[PDB]
Amino acid sequence: VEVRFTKLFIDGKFVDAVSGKTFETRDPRTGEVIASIAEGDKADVDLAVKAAREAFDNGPWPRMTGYERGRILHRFADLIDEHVEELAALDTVDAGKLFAVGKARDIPGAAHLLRYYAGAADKVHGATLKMAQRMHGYTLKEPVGVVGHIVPWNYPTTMFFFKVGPALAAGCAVVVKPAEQTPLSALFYAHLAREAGVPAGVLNVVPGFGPTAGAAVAAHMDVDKVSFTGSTEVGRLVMRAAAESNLKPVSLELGGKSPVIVFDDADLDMAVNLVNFATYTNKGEICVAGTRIYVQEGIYDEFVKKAAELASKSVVGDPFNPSVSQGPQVDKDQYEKVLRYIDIGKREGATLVTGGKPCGDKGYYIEPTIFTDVKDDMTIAQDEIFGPVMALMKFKTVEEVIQKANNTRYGLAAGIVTKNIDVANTVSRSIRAGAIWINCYFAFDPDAPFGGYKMSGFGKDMGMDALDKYLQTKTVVTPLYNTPWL
Amino acid sequence: VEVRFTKLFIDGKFVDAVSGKTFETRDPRTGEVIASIAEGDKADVDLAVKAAREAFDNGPWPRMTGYERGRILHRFADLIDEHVEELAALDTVDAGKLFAVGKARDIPGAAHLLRYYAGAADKVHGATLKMAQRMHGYTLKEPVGVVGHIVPWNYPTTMFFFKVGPALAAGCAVVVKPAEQTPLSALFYAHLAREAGVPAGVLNVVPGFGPTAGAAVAAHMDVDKVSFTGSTEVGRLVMRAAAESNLKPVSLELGGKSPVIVFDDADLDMAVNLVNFATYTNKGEICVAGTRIYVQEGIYDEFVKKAAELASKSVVGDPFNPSVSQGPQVDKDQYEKVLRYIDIGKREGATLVTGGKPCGDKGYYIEPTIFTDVKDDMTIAQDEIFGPVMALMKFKTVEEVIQKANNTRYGLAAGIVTKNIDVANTVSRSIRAGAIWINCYFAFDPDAPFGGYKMSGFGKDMGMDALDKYLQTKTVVTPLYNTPWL
Amino acid sequence: VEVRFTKLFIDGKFVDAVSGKTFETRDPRTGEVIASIAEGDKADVDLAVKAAREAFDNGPWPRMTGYERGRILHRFADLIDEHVEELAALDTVDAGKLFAVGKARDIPGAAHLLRYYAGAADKVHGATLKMAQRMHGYTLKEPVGVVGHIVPWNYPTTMFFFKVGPALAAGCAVVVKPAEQTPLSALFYAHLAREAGVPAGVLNVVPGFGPTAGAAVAAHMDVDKVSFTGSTEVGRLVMRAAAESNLKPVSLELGGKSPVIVFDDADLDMAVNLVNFATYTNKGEICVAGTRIYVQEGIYDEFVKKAAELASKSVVGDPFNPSVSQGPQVDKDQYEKVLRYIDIGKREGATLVTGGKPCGDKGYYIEPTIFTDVKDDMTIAQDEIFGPVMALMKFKTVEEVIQKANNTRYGLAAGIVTKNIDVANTVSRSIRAGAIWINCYFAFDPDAPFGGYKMSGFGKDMGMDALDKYLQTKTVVTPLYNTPWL
Amino acid sequence: VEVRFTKLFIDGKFVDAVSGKTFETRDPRTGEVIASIAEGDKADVDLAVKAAREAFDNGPWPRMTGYERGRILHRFADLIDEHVEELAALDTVDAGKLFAVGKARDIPGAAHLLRYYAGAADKVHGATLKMAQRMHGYTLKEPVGVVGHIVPWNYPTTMFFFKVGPALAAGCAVVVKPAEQTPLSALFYAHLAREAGVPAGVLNVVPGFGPTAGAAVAAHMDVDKVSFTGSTEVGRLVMRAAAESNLKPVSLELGGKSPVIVFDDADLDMAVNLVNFATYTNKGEICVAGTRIYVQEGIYDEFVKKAAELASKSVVGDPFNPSVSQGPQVDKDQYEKVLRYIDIGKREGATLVTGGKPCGDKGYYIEPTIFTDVKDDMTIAQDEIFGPVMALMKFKTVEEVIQKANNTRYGLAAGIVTKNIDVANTVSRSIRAGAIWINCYFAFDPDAPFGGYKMSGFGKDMGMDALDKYLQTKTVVTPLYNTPWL
Ligand SMILES: NC(=O)c1ccc[n+]([C@@H]2O[C@H](COP(=O)([O-])OP(=O)(O)OC[C@H]3O[C@@H](n4cnc5c(N)ncnc54)[C@H](O)[C@@H]3O)[C@@H](O)[C@H]2O)c1
Ligand SMILES: NC(=O)c1ccc[n+]([C@@H]2O[C@H](COP(=O)([O-])OP(=O)(O)OC[C@H]3O[C@@H](n4cnc5c(N)ncnc54)[C@H](O)[C@@H]3O)[C@@H](O)[C@H]2O)c1
Ligand SMILES: [Ca+2]
Ligand SMILES: [Ca+2]
Ligand code: NA
Ligand code: NA
Ligand code: NA
Ligand code: NA
Repeated sequence: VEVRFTKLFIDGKFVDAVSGKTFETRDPRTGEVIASIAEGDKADVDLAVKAAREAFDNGPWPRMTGYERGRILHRFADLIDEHVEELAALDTVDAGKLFAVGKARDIPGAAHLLRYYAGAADKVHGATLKMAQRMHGYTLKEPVGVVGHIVPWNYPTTMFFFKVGPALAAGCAVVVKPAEQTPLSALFYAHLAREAGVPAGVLNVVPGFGPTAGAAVAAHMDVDKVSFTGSTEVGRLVMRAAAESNLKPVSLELGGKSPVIVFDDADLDMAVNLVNFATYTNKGEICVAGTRIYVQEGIYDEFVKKAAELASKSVVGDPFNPSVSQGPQVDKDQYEKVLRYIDIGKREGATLVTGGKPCGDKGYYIEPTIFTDVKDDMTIAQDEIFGPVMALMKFKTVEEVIQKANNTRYGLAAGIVTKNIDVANTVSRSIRAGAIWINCYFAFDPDAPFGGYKMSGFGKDMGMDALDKYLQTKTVVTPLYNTPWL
Repeated sequence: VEVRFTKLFIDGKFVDAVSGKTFETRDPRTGEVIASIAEGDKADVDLAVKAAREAFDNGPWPRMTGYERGRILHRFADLIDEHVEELAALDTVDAGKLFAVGKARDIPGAAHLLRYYAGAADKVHGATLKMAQRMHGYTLKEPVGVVGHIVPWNYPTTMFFFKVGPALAAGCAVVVKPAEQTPLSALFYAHLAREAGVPAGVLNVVPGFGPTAGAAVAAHMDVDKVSFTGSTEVGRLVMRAAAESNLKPVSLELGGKSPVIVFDDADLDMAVNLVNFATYTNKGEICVAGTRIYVQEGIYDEFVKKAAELASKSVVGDPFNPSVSQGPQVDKDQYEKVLRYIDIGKREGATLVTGGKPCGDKGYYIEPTIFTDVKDDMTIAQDEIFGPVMALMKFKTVEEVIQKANNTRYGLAAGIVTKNIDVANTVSRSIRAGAIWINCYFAFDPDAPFGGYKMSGFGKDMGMDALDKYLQTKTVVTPLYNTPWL
Repeated sequence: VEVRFTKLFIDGKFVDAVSGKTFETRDPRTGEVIASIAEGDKADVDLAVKAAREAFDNGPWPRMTGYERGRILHRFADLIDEHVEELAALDTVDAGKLFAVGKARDIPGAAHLLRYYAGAADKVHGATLKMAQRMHGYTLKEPVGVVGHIVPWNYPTTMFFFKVGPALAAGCAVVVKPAEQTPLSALFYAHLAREAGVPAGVLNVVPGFGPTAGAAVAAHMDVDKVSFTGSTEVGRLVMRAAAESNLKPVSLELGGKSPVIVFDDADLDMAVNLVNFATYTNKGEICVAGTRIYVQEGIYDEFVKKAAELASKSVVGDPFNPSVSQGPQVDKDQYEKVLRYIDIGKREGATLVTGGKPCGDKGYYIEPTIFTDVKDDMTIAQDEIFGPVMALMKFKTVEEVIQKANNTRYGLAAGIVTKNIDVANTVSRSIRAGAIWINCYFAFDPDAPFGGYKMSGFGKDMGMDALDKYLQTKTVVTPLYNTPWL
Repeated sequence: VEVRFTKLFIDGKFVDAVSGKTFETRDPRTGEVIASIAEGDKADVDLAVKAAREAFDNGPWPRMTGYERGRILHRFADLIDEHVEELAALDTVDAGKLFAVGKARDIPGAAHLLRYYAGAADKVHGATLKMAQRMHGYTLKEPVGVVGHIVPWNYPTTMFFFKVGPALAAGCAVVVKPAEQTPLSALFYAHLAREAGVPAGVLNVVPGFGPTAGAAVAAHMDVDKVSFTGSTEVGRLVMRAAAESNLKPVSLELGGKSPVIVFDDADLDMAVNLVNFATYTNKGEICVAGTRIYVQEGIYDEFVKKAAELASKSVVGDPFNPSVSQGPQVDKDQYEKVLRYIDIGKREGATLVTGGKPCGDKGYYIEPTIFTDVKDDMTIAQDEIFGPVMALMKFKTVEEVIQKANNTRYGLAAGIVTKNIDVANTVSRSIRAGAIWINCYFAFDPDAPFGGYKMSGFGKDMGMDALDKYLQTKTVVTPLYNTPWL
């Protein structure tokens, strides 16, 4: 895989870091260096924010009609689609993601999401109000201004567009800080945005480390809003940094411990295939991965046997190979962390059914893992592993499983497998999670808002809701004289 | 039962008709005269429209804030609740409706629907637009003006408020023409509206005949909008009258031939009790009555036996008696029409399972009727009977029953009885009817819009949609100069 | 100008009329025959409705996701943009419209409007309701089905897309009946729709006469909705035809008698230039043309003199010539009708200031006309002329001008020229017209709903409102069990 | 004035603090002790949160229909209205607020705002989505859960209801921590809520100090959301406390430095009376007080003379006296802080036009103060004083004044005084503040959202927006089978 975009993207230009420093990105297949990327720090973020400030305050982008920003975003989406193979290859080498899924789903899904916001750009509405005095009131929806985005490594393309798509459609100027593990595709997008007609300073990309570049975005006095996706720990630092700088609003997606509930009436093969998909997609490196599987007692035993057969059949290997179902973990730290959690599961008394060990000659490959006899307060039942590890459990009643599903500090997503309308309605309304997937999984859609409850964070990505977070509501009021109606 | 309100209500006053004429209202229990009511004609409608015109053009009502119209409507709703016994008694003697249901459901349901619109009155919003030019655009929601309402006899109170509630909340002045069979409660409401603080000319009630008073409302040159509920035939006359007068928009609720579909997986006792409820409530005198019952072959035989037991045991008699489940038909014409359809049913080859004959010494009482071996092309399977008559049929497949459900001129409502989520979703999306009731029936709610497809008419009653039909949308646009965002 | 599309477009094919008959389209520049077009009658409309019925009931179009219908409409909009010169030329020869305006505004404005609906296609929302019982209620937005569009000759492209854009985005199948005077561009669009991927039977175009083909669409038993733009007289026949056939809902845009109000604080040159634009654009052949000009007494005299100078400077001639400001009237009937109205103005005592006579050797050219000393009840002050004729009047007070502006049976649009915020708010809220243009004119926008009050008709074209008229609202309700919240 | 409610209100009961401790509330008119109030600390907040948790998790309140919560809130609003004199008297003695304004505006305005949310309770809607797959998606609006409210002393009643009204309407259980300076009316409301039928644990009121009780609410592990109104400094502490506890979302109203811009074309007497009203209402103790007055050069000199006349004649004294226009500052700290800013104003070179000194024998009375020759970089032009102090300045151009208006850390509200439509539109769109009041001031309305930009905070109080912050959006998705439309 070739890398042509390695510098920072500030003010419509690819530039080196002020320090002249570079950091390395590694391929999880081998641990070998892919490329050396310019290492942005506080000085580079300051330059990107100044570029974003100039583009918003005096530049053409927010002054454009919504229709003309949409036309530019539609051209940007078309360019993504023409570089689909190169973009998927970049994400496969940077993050260990399956190339076939990158081409078929991930990269076109990003272009599709950017089309959704491009189509929303000329349809943004405020309200005309109903005053309880002889006055005319209305609200204006205005771009927030300079927005700072801090993004993780698991879905580099997807996360980039969840943030960039709605913010740019709203008329904002952005500074994106991609994960140190995955800076590649974000620099390619900065190049495509420029080609599409996105003006200089509207999209700034500052690759670099978290406590340096990432913290500089969160603490910036001239950034109006920050949207952050990543760990619960860093989410606390981002929220604190906003409080101690300029009181900028913040939106956070902090991961979860997603339960999947399988009832007695489920089709066994469908439910096994669905749970396998929920747990092992992207080597378990997803904020919404099925992690706690609750299977009703009537089908429990047959489910365990089928889940074990299917997991052990999974082809683990080179993500570029189309016969491969599971690639390596992102890097060494993640790989080692998943191994520690697997050891924890064994140490606390859970039963290892399949996997639970690394595989292959080289690379960060871990066997799809199933633990049974998992108790609700166990570490593997409470902590986000972010790896190919399932906690398989049994339940008797609906009331009992609702309590189990909600026995977590998280609340991002949940899966329900049942044919009964009443069970589906009772369970979906009772689980404290932002997204409920009934007889499907990872049912993300550009039109559907996505965001957590509890420690999964707050604010939405996707849907019209995401567009609304990059718009301020301004109330304007004037008295009325001789009105024939009120 | 005593009648104290017998005159027309025009310009905040109870007045006699210009002609001095009166018509009689009869008790369906005996055919006896209840009271003599002032008979409004074209001259009285002209006086009511002039009163409504003055109240809208120069009066305080549309000039009030939404909050202050809401406070008056809240007072109006409270007054309804304090006169529940008297109001229910009036609708029983006038329409042959059950007194216990009047007190428990019908009359408080009207006060409740009035509170829903009172609460919407101060929350009406238009939009601020997203112009594709350097312009500021917005929409204003203004009261339509003078509204004419033509209502039927089946739910006198309910129909009155479906129309009056949203129109008064919006700031309109109304002219109500109640059915000749049921003018009583509408005059009591005109008295309560005045007591609540509804200004003179805002709510006018002109009891009288259809081709005289009703036609005068539909054809009026100074009525801005008309809402009609009743027969398909008259609906054609109302729509035509609007076209040949001032091109006022209309909304029409024209009744239906509602199917109820019972699948193999339903709880038989629940399904039987639900269908019995759907077919026989208010002696079948409902636009949404369950008329065509489709029962899947696996449970068909047991369903027929159980449906016949419930229909045959049903207590037919005095609607004032709390042990009575079914009162008399509204009047002689309706009673005779139901009897003609029962006779056509027999002559066309259907099987009479139960009823199919009048009962009692006096009054317009008809036995709950079940016909089996009903073919889709039969008159009783195609025409609205508006009586206690069920057409009970069998089906094998989902695809077959979707076609059967849609094999009608109408599209008002449909019932589905199944526990399976997928069947419920497939069937509900496939039936061309405005309201789909899954595992329930008559699930009307102030927040839920109600209106037909096909020959059942167009426009909505109930929900925020009903409020929207009494508001005009006015687009206002001005250029913008030196805007820092667009 | 070359004509390559002359046949009917039924079921994705260009076909001759069942009768084999053809009618001629003439060029208003000469009165010479442009082309012979297949003459559709009741038999051809029946074939188009059957094609539309098959495409909706069993075809892929409504089964597509909103996103995929949008992608097809975006391709359709791109194709319009690449045939901009040919399309403008067709509209110039068929309707006598300025070629420079066709290329710069009319044709790209249509492609732009189709992009607006393409972008709305994947964002259509219903509601989840707030039930006052232990129930879950929601609304579904479903395509209405087979839609019939009857369109006038004044803006052939614009009118076509106002109707087709939202109906196709919603998932409907259409039968368009273009005006006999302007069938050309509509057949070119049918060809472009097919090229874009619009499936067979989704867009049917039946050129032909009004009482034959047009009446056949309005009276069709299998058309679910009709949208009509044209004369008040025909609007009555369309509404009546719906009432006497299947009770299909109807939306009507019936023309107007638009007032423009100029206050004492207006910039004289700006207001004169604005009024000149409002009155004479498209030779006065617009439903929203400035027809009644009210100028405040303080500036009245200077306004008349300036309006006369400017009108007499107007270059009347060949619409293909870029130096020409005003083309010929559509045809002989329109030309003669405008001349009769000019004679009426003189006959009833109005003062002819400029024009009021035909000009040139050949073609249907009429001089821009100004009448002063126009009284409010005069025929030229009350009737839609649809020609280059201004009724210039004086007023003293705001209260007086509000009454004058509303002294009409129409209510489509109005213009206000003032710098004062309070006058603008009082006047805009008091004029009973669907569109208020403050210090601008013809401020149409894809995001702004457009539709009349009073005899201008009802229903909206443009904005999200237009999309809503091709969608039915279906209420679906189910009970809830053990819900932790309601 | 008598005080009957002095204890904490936890779990539907008036209880003493766990410690048995009490704190004193003083009358700003004398510095005299009014009453001794139970002093809530971390232990009492823990008991209130447990009561709120029980009421939400297992209690009837969120299980009620929206309509039934609305009926209780309507009863609650009626009770407020019957105790208006007593309620106003309590806020006068506690906050030094005018008694006449309490009775006429403040207390009935709270009952009115409570009616607005009661009316919204049965109308809360989510959406049915437009999926880009063969799936059915929808959103549910569910109560957030347990909500903590931290309120200031300036508008005790108003602030209480801005928070409590929408949160209770949404189905939440609340813990309110009123300001130590103003705990009185909040305990009276807790008593009225109970009387109205608000269930035990739904509304808890914990009077007490900020770093103790207030910090305990902000840092609570079982509080789902927090709303804070007060100083910027504490706002940082609240946001940080959320980040370091459970990552609960916050909303913050942090005050401002509101500019009022008077253009050359304003009616001088109207503009002067409006600015006087904006600056001195509630002795300048308002987050939206007019603080920086910018007057255009053409009228500057006459404005200063007229503003000084009105400020100097203003009746300062007993807030119980109806002839009094300005009461004392809340307490000693506020009084001393205003005096320090007056001294900084003089020391930094500003010109004292009037006031600038304390008045009277006893009480915290400060003379209405005007400073001229105020430069944009001065402390009195940059810091929120929260006192009767005006910074009166001159400007030449629109562009200049837009920059001056935005030369602040804050962005809460701004006033514009002009008759010109274009200046009003340009200026209103250009000022970075949440509320723009044109030719009026303090134009708050239950239907109008209110919230700041920049360092004034984020989130809205009032309008439907306030209701939305107490509702979670849950996305629910299921596949579809054999759908005839998508
Ligand atoms: N859809 C409904 O809710 C509903 C209700 C009652 C009756 N109906 C249908 O109608 C049958 C009974 O007929 P009906 O005479 O009672 O109904 P109808 O349609 O004649 O009467 C409904 C209302 O319209 C008025 N009306 C009658 N003729 C009119 C005219 N020419 N112009 C204007 N208004 C006119 C009536 O006075 C009454 O107020 C029933 O068997 C049933 O099929 C439907
Ligand atoms: N924005 C507003 O509406 C508003 C209102 C009142 C005061 N203020 C500002 O604050 C100044 C006065 O300061 P103040 O002490 O009265 O305001 P404050 O910010 O200290 O108090 C507001 C509320 O927060 C509570 N609080 C205080 N310290 C807390 C802490 N550590 N954690 C949690 N809650 C805590 C208080 O008890 C009170 O209920 C004024 O001069 C003005 O600038 C702003
Ligand atoms: Ca009749
Ligand atoms: Ca403090
Ligand atoms: Na990497
Ligand atoms: Na009767
Ligand atoms: Na022609
Ligand atoms: Na006090």
